Amino acid sequence: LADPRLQFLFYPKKEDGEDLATGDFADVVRQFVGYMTKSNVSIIDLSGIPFEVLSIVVSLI
Amino acid sequence: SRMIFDFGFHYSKNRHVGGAVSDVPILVVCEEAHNYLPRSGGAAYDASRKSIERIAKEGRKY
Repeated sequence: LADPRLQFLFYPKKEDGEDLATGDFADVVRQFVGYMTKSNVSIIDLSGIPFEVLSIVVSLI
Repeated sequence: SRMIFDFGFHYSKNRHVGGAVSDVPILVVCEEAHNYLPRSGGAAYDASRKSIERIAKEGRKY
Protein backbone atom coordinates (compact mmCIF):
# COMPACT_ATOMS: atom_id res chain seq x y z
CA LEU A 1 0.00 0.00 0.00
CA ALA A 2 2.94 2.34 0.61
CA ASP A 3 4.30 2.05 -2.94
CA PRO A 4 3.43 5.27 -4.84
CA ARG A 5 3.64 3.74 -8.32
CA LEU A 6 0.84 1.39 -7.27
CA GLN A 7 -1.71 4.11 -6.52
CA PHE A 8 -3.86 4.08 -9.67
CA LEU A 9 -4.51 0.53 -8.50
CA PHE A 10 -5.04 0.97 -4.76
CA TYR A 11 -6.33 4.55 -4.46
CA PRO A 12 -7.92 5.40 -7.84
CA LYS A 13 -9.57 8.83 -7.80
CA LYS A 14 -11.56 10.64 -10.49
CA GLU A 15 -11.60 14.34 -11.40
CA ASP A 16 -13.31 14.96 -8.05
CA GLY A 17 -10.34 13.31 -6.35
CA GLU A 18 -12.50 10.75 -4.54
CA ASP A 19 -12.70 6.98 -4.70
CA LEU A 20 -14.98 5.38 -7.27
CA ALA A 21 -18.24 3.59 -6.51
CA THR A 22 -19.75 0.45 -7.97
CA GLY A 23 -21.73 2.59 -10.43
CA ASP A 24 -18.66 4.02 -12.16
CA PHE A 25 -18.06 0.86 -14.21
CA ALA A 26 -19.04 2.10 -17.68
CA ASP A 27 -16.60 5.00 -17.48
CA VAL A 28 -13.75 2.61 -16.67
CA VAL A 29 -14.40 0.84 -19.97
CA ARG A 30 -14.69 3.93 -22.18
CA GLN A 31 -11.22 4.61 -20.81
CA PHE A 32 -9.94 2.03 -23.32
CA VAL A 33 -12.30 2.76 -26.22
CA GLY A 34 -13.66 6.25 -26.61
CA TYR A 35 -17.00 5.54 -28.26
CA MET A 36 -18.65 3.62 -31.05
CA THR A 37 -18.52 5.54 -34.33
CA LYS A 38 -15.13 7.22 -34.04
CA SER A 39 -11.82 5.58 -34.92
CA ASN A 40 -9.80 5.76 -31.74
CA VAL A 41 -6.58 4.59 -30.10
CA SER A 42 -5.46 3.63 -26.63
CA ILE A 43 -1.86 3.34 -25.47
CA ILE A 44 -0.46 2.13 -22.17
CA ASP A 45 3.05 2.79 -20.85
CA LEU A 46 4.76 0.55 -18.32
CA SER A 47 8.32 1.46 -17.34
CA GLY A 48 8.76 1.75 -13.57
CA ILE A 49 6.68 -1.36 -12.92
CA PRO A 50 7.92 -4.90 -12.09
CA PHE A 51 7.09 -8.08 -13.99
CA GLU A 52 4.95 -9.90 -11.40
CA VAL A 53 1.81 -7.77 -11.79
CA LEU A 54 2.15 -7.13 -15.54
CA SER A 55 0.43 -10.41 -16.38
CA ILE A 56 -2.33 -9.70 -13.86
CA VAL A 57 -3.09 -6.32 -15.41
CA VAL A 58 -3.05 -7.81 -18.90
CA SER A 59 -5.43 -10.64 -18.03
CA LEU A 60 -7.84 -8.24 -16.35
CA ILE A 61 -8.02 -5.80 -19.24
CA SER B 1 24.44 -26.61 -11.29
CA ARG B 2 21.24 -26.32 -9.26
CA MET B 3 22.71 -24.50 -6.26
CA ILE B 4 23.73 -21.84 -8.81
CA PHE B 5 20.71 -21.74 -11.12
CA ASP B 6 18.42 -21.22 -8.14
CA PHE B 7 20.59 -18.42 -6.77
CA GLY B 8 20.30 -16.41 -9.95
CA PHE B 9 16.63 -17.28 -10.39
CA HIS B 10 15.82 -15.78 -7.01
CA TYR B 11 18.16 -12.80 -7.24
CA SER B 12 16.70 -11.67 -10.56
CA LYS B 13 13.31 -10.49 -9.28
CA ASN B 14 14.27 -7.38 -7.30
CA ARG B 15 16.63 -5.91 -9.89
CA HIS B 16 14.40 -6.88 -12.83
CA VAL B 17 11.95 -3.99 -12.51
CA GLY B 18 10.50 -3.45 -15.98
CA GLY B 19 13.11 -2.41 -18.52
CA ALA B 20 16.47 -3.83 -17.45
CA VAL B 21 18.29 -7.10 -16.75
CA SER B 22 20.42 -8.40 -13.89
CA ASP B 23 23.77 -6.79 -13.09
CA VAL B 24 25.27 -10.06 -11.83
CA PRO B 25 26.09 -12.22 -14.87
CA ILE B 26 27.59 -15.66 -14.37
CA LEU B 27 29.65 -17.92 -16.62
CA VAL B 28 30.26 -21.65 -16.30
CA VAL B 29 33.19 -23.45 -17.92
CA CYS B 30 32.38 -27.06 -18.80
CA GLU B 31 35.67 -28.72 -19.75
CA GLU B 32 36.18 -32.19 -21.22
CA ALA B 33 32.45 -32.58 -21.57
CA HIS B 34 31.95 -35.82 -23.51
CA ASN B 35 32.87 -37.71 -20.33
CA TYR B 36 29.85 -36.60 -18.28
CA LEU B 37 27.63 -35.33 -21.11
CA PRO B 38 27.47 -38.22 -23.59
CA ARG B 39 25.02 -38.83 -26.39
CA SER B 40 23.98 -42.20 -24.96
CA GLY B 41 25.16 -43.61 -21.64
CA GLY B 42 23.88 -45.21 -18.46
CA ALA B 43 21.55 -43.68 -15.91
CA ALA B 44 24.68 -42.74 -13.96
CA TYR B 45 25.15 -39.90 -16.46
CA ASP B 46 21.62 -38.53 -16.24
CA ALA B 47 21.66 -36.12 -13.30
CA SER B 48 24.51 -34.02 -14.66
CA ARG B 49 22.81 -34.32 -18.06
CA LYS B 50 19.57 -32.67 -16.88
CA SER B 51 20.41 -29.80 -14.52
CA ILE B 52 22.56 -28.71 -17.47
CA GLU B 53 19.91 -28.83 -20.20
CA ARG B 54 17.84 -26.56 -17.98
CA ILE B 55 20.45 -23.80 -18.23
CA ALA B 56 20.65 -24.43 -21.98
CA LYS B 57 17.15 -22.96 -22.40
CA GLU B 58 16.26 -20.60 -19.54
CA GLY B 59 19.51 -19.27 -18.13
CA ARG B 60 19.80 -16.34 -20.50
CA LYS B 61 16.72 -14.99 -18.75
CA TYR B 62 18.63 -14.80 -15.45
